[PDB]
Amino acid sequence: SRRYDSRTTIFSPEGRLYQVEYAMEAIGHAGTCLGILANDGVLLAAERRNIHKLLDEVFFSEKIYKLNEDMACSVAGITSDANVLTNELRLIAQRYLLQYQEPIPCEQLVTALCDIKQAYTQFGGKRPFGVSLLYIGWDKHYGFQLYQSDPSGNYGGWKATCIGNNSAAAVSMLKQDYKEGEMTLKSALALAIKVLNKTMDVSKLSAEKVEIATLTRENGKTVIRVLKQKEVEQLIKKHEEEEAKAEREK
Amino acid sequence: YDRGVNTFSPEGRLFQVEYAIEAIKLGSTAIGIQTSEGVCLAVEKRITSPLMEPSSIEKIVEIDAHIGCAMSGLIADAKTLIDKARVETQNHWFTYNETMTVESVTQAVSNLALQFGEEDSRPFGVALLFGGVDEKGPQLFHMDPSGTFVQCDARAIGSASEGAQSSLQEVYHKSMTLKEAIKSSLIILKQVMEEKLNATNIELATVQPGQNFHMFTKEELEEVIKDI
Amino acid sequence: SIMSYNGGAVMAMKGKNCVAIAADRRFGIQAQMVTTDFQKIFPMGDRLYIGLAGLATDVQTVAQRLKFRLNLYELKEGRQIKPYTLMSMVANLLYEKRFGPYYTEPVIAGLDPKTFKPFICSLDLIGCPMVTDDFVVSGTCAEQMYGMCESLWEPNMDPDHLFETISQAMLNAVDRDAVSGMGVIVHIIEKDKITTRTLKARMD
Amino acid sequence: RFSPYVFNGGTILAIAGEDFAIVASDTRLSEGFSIHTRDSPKCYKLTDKTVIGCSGFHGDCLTLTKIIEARLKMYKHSNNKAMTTGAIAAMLSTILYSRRFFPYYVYNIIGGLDEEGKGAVYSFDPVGSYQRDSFKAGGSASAMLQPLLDNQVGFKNMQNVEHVPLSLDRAMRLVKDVFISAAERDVYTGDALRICIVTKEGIREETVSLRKD
Amino acid sequence: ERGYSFSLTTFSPSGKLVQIEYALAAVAGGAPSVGIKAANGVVLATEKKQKSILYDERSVHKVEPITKHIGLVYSGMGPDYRVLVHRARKLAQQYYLVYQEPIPTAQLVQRVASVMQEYTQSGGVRPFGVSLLICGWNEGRPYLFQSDPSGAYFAWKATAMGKNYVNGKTFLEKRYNEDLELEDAIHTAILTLKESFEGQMTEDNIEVGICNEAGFRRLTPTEVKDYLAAIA
Amino acid sequence: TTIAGVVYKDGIVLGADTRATEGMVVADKNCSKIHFISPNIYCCGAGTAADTDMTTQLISSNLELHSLSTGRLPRVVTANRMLKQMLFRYQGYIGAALVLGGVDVTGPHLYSIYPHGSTDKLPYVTMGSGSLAAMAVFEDKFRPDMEEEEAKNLVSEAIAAGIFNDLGSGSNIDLCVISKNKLDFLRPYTVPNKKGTRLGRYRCEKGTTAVLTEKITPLE
Amino acid sequence: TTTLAFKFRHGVIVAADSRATAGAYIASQTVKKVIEINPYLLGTMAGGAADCSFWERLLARQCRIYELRNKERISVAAASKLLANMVYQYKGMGLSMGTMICGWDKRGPGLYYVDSEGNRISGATFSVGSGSVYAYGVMDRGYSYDLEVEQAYDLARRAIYQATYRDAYSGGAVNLYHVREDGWIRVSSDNVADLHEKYSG
Amino acid sequence: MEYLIGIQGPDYVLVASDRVAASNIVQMKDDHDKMFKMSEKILLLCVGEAGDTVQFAEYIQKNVQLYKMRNGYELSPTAAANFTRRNLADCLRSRTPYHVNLLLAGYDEHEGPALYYMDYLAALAKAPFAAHGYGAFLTLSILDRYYTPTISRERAVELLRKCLEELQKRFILNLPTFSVRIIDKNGIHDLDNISFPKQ
Amino acid sequence: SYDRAITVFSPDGHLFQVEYAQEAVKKGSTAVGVRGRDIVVLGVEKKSVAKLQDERTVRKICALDDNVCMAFAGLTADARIVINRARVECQSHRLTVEDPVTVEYITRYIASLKQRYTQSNGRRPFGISALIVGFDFDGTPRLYQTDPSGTYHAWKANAIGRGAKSVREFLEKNYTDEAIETDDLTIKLVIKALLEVVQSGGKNIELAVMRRDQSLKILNPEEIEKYVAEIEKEKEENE
Repeated sequence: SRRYDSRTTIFSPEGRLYQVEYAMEAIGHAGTCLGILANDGVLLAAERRNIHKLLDEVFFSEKIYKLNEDMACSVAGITSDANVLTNELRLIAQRYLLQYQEPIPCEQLVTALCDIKQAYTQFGGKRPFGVSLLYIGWDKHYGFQLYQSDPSGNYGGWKATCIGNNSAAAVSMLKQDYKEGEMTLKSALALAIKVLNKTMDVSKLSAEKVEIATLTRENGKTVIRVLKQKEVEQLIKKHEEEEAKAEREK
Repeated sequence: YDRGVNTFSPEGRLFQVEYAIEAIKLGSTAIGIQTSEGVCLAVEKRITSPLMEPSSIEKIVEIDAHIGCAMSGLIADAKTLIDKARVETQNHWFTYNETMTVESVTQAVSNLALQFGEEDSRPFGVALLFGGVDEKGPQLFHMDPSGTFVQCDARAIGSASEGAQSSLQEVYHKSMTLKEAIKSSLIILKQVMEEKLNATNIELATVQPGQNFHMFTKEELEEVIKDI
Repeated sequence: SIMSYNGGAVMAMKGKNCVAIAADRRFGIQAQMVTTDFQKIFPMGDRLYIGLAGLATDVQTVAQRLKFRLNLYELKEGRQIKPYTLMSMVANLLYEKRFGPYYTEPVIAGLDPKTFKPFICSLDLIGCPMVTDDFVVSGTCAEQMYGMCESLWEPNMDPDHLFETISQAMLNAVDRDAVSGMGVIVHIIEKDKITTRTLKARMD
Repeated sequence: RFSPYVFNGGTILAIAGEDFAIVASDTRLSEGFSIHTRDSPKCYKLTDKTVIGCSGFHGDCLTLTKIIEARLKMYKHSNNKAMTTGAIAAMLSTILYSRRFFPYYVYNIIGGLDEEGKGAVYSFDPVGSYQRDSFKAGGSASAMLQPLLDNQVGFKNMQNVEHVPLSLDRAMRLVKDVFISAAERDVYTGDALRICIVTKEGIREETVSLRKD
Repeated sequence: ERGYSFSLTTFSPSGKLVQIEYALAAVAGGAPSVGIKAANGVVLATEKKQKSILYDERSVHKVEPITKHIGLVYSGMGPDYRVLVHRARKLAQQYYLVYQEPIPTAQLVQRVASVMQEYTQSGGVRPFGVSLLICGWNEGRPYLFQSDPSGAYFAWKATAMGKNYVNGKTFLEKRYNEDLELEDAIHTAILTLKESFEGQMTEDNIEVGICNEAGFRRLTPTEVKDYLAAIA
Repeated sequence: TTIAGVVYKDGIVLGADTRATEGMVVADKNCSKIHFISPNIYCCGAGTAADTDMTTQLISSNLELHSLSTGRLPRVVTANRMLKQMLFRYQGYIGAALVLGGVDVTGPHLYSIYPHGSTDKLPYVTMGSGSLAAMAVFEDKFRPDMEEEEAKNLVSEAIAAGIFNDLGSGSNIDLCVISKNKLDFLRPYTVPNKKGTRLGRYRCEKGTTAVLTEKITPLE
Repeated sequence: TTTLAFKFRHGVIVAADSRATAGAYIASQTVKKVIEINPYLLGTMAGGAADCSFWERLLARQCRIYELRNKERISVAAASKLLANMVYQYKGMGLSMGTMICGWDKRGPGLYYVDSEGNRISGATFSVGSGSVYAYGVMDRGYSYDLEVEQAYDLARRAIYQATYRDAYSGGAVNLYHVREDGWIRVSSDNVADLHEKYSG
Repeated sequence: MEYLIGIQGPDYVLVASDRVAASNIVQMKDDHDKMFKMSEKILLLCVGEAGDTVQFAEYIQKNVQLYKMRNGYELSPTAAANFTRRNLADCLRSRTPYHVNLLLAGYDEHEGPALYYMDYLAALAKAPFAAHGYGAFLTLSILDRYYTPTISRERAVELLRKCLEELQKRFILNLPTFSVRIIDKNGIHDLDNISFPKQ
Repeated sequence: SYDRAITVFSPDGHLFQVEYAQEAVKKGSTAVGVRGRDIVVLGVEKKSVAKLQDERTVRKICALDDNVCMAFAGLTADARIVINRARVECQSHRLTVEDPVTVEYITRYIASLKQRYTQSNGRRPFGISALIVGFDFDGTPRLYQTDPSGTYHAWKANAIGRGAKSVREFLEKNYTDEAIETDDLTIKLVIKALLEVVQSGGKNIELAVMRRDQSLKILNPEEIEKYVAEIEKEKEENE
């Protein structure tokens, strides 16, 4: 009765957990996300999976979910398998509010989820989490905090992050346009727009096929802002229009 | 053909346990000797690098007051058995008010030796050398990983085990004294040690009714080294 | 009784299109003065408050536990909670322990998330629901609280006479019993905007 | 309601000699105004070298005596030897502390041959405390027994008191004399007296009877 | 019992779940099913046809509403359909105890897909081949939802399920435009029922439920012959 | 707090008041003790309001899932067995006084609910502290197989009689009528007890109230 | 039924009386409150006698086991620390332990006083018993930290004798032991009546 | 049973503690420290049932030290006072309850001075002064009628003298030793041990 | 729960997926350390940072106490569990026996816990190892090691990770008893070690030092260029 399980937990002849590779392929398939530098604000961008125009889309944000009032997270992976972690981490951040009656610094919260993400790995031959998600928000100490989750258990957090094989071409663009403050939220809007223009193969970079979200720090609001499609339309149109002015070097 | 890990052998016996019995052969070499004056013992620390600190590696431990023990092969699992059996020696002093007898260490360890099972977890590859002196005088005891206990006047474990006992069968006799047991054993020890003899290569473990504990002390072993 | 230790009276007086709530500023032990700073009314959600009168542990327990459930409710779906579901949520937690019940007198004064309709309810420690459009009060003095509402309060009242009536209400009533005093904090909310006023009592 | 603590009677007397030990207990089982059985010895031999006394509730003493002897075979099949007297006293103290929440009401005295053959007398209490004493007298007749034992055996309350060890039969006839005067009041002490003589070779038992009227 | 509960369904070299791919294959080989969210309410049609004349529609139903205001349809096997329906009825009380109010449409999809996605990572079997279509009316605007074995759910006005779900949907894309009414939704429901017909236009070969803002209404085949006899 | 009713020929008529208070102090004149069960069954609460409401929500819970799964009108004894089983497990820890009645296809059914769970079938039952005068008016004036209109007059006069007698009975009158083809919950009915107009005008005016801090919090 | 413990220029003093009975009835004059735990340590007895004995067996258990862990004698502070909490977990069940922990610490002289109520304090002087009013009172009038070893025996024997004079709960023999750096030194066991001929004449 | 001063300065935080552990009327141990130092920005004060006191010292200190080195920074006095309310909630309803008196004190890098109020009933309070002891009825005149919230520590020590004078009037107890810790923007500092002669 | 055999005993003398999981430590980044009577030091390389973002949170050395420094190799997840587990141990040894944690007590916990973590079924061994660097109480130094089987051993100097035999062969200059007579010589010893170990350099080098009771300090990328300046200039001074 020992031959039925595939030994996903047990180590492999390659010297490492073998299922983690296929886990990184699960998030590394169809998942498209990124991050933008944080100077007095931050924004988020993703790809809308729905190609059907008959859909209602009455749920507001599609791939981005709000864990806390002042802090949310981007997610990439299987929908419901991620939705389990949305309400789970939401309850972990809620039981922290149930403790101190005060928001949660992302540091110990991400490491807590990493200790939860290793549960399926370290016992029972369970299937590891096929979802790797980002982190955004603000704290009293470090200000805007942008982190990253890894299937191996590490928090790979950077102020500029990459998710997906198609977004791996943006890392060269991230360091080519790289600056620090310097960068305005508007500059990061055109930065991430040119990221999708280089990576996403959609002709003309259709605005309704990709998800965009922002965040601001206000006293004491600190609103996580879901944006209408009107400003994104004119944003990408004004972006490729600025690119039409960037081809004048010839 | 891996079946249940608990499966017997057609010869036969437990598969996984017998495989660990062969795993004892790569351990350190240790030789105890039973003598009316006291039970001595020694081991080779097997220096893996000149950076090694001498007091950090010890293959002999002290269970009860007059009861010692040794380790073989894998360490940490045996080190857990050491202090866990010490709890049973203190519980022995609870009701009985006196020191646990050296023969009862068999019932305190070898009974719980392998409890492993899939439900309610894996065997051990370490054989223990039980030294001590009970009310009947000096006693040298040895147990295997499977729990089988046997009383031996001299027992060797690890690499030199078969070779040391085969050579020591001639030099041992009922009239062997303490000092003679120490200096006649290090002749085998200097034969079974690869590195040149020094204070950091080997350590001595002794138990006597009138001199203790002791165990043994350093810088005296060097006085025995010049007596080689 | 334990209700005679901390005491306190939460007076929620609904107006015409708006709902108001008031409580005493003093937080102390019996007649020995401690401090007036602790407010027995806590904001919960958007455009909704709750009054609490009883053991300060259970008062803050409802404050933290309602914040627990309400945050889970608002973070799941962004819809604002309706006051009827809120009352059933309060009566649920108070009924969770039948033989272990805490000591509290929850008074919820809130608005309608969809419209301008106000809301008032006052429940016991076992969560006995009462839904009316008139007023809800929970406190020590039985004759004084409801007596001032019978002698003054009317169904249709403007915020001007609403605060003046509840003023003399918290004066000719709360000042009768010494367990509550040392100032009164008033919270009046409406769809238009939120207003907060305070009062003063003797400092002896 | 039902009271689990009730006194069924019994008395313990144990005198530790030089190379011997003298243990005595009354065979009268008396609860209230009724005499149940006229022979009920409270002194049983755990081993051949040890005899323990019993007092207080009846079934608790029989249960405790059987539990102690039940652990003797465990130690016998373990170390291939019986338990020492001091080990039985300490193990009994640990058994009495395991019940410290709701313990028995019992008083025992352990006696017999020790390592050197001397007699043993231990003062026991339901909470499991004890020490080594020369002489102890249990039961409700201990009122005038202890002062007289402090006189002859304890060598106190005497003017210019010389100290000499006591012989075997002297303490015997002393036990026979003291229980006649000790039965003038206490109703639990009387009828037949179970005597236990502990010697280096073995342990002997005898009986002395009193009027049943 | 054993109680292994291990996760044995694992990631493919491409990253997907081959077992869930077999699950969507059971849905793709499922019975034709369709529903339409338009204006006031939602209409459910699908198809039920017995293996012979020995069976009737008057007793066993393929469409059992979850609540009085909430109906449900699906594709795949019935035994596992009534299993998740049984859990849906039980879970409806876990909601109603705290709220003491009826339940929103998506509120079922959140907890049902969570238990369904939990049943993936959980041992034993998986969501199998039952893809449920949840509909209802709340807050003045009704809803039509459908999830998959993996738990991914989407919202739309109308869709086709089971066999020929791509062909019937491409026909509904041109027919459905702007908004439609309940009568028009039933009319094009006859059109998508005539796609795989078989048993369209006949009252005993189909069952028609309808959601409305006044609450879900389940009509007997008698009303199915009323509107469509005379079909279109 | 008084609940009573009588089963007439073709159906069941029940009644309750709205008065729930403590002592002689007037607190809450308006309270609904008639709670929903199902189309064929209603329930009348008494004793502890919150505990009996959570009990009737669990009974309405069991009858909601079972009737929806069966698709048929359940019998009153189905909920009565779980009612008498749950309250019997506590042996009267939670005080429960209820009126369990309804008209099914099998006809009308009535069962008296006690904290121990003992249930007996009668044409009429009276629960609460006002059950003395109500039972007296019933037992004296009741005749079997009355019509619906005469039952309404009997329930109206019986509940209005227990108002003055009982200390905690009064304020509004509630009517509960259960039948096979009709379900009537009529609230309110008649308010015999009232409180007169104020003796004088204490109405407050500005200038006599000192305000320390007035905070303004604009919304939207 | 009264003891005293105090530390001075050299080591700590452990004193006790041998008379402990139930009521005014004379029963056992051999009662020994001072109990040996380790050769370098000494215990006391207060409240329940068996509780003091058993919890000292557990105290010696954890000390010896730890002595076999790191091969080092644990500090007396960290020794009875957990002992205070482990006995405190039974509070309300009838267990009362007022014992004092005596011995030597590697940092210097020390004395520890543990209560079942949860009081654990390290200080110079501590005494438990019925004659504590005479023990504390007549000693503290003449007490000094600069006293010698022989003077410590004289003041301890005097304070114990004053506790055995008027107070009827004290008597029998005087148990007086001394603690030193290398280890506690057993001093003497003397009868109260014999020491009465000393002080009085 | 005994009162500890609650003086709250704008820059500083000042308290006092009586060091007498003696029982009944006898004079035994006067040096027992009633002040528990936790971190640089947070102090601890616990008095009550014996075993309950030291246990709250072990649990709260090591949990604050846990959060200290986990996140690298120190908790604020607000999060520390509300964290102890959870332990006071477990204190209230438990199979083995606890009994305490004193409160928490500390400094914050933003809110500055913070002095809370704790009780075995878990009720939270934040006040410029505290209430304890049997001599509080003369503090409604000396302490309460005359107090300056903006005064420095110099007049605060003199106000502590005026309290210590009338603290012993009809009381036959001793209480000779009073220990004082002072908190400033730089953390906890120590002040001299107060000792009053007899006559 | 979950019943299955982690690894079974093979006649070759060791288990399979445990002793072969030592390759997970062998494939990790290079990590070393040096104890000293004055200041204790360590080092790590192969940070693989993007250099455009904040890498401060990926730091490979944490502290249970100011006197205790944790140096590990291998994957991060099992390292973080070793962190939090040792935090429960150092805090439990903070509550009980108030004085700080001795190295033998924390090494016994970390090693034997991992051993009993390899014992019970349904528990996969950590794919990581670690070595302790710090100062024992009363001024004594400390260094030890950890094994996937949970065996701890104290060396004179710490060389592990990728190229353990390469750096240990480079320790031929470290065998000198004069090292280190001063803290500047200790950092110069780590400078020569970090320059040799392994791929380096100028960016991915990450280390820190602690001297006696003074808490550990992480120098900015300024003095690191100064130690790299005099170390690179020492080759010109040796001509």
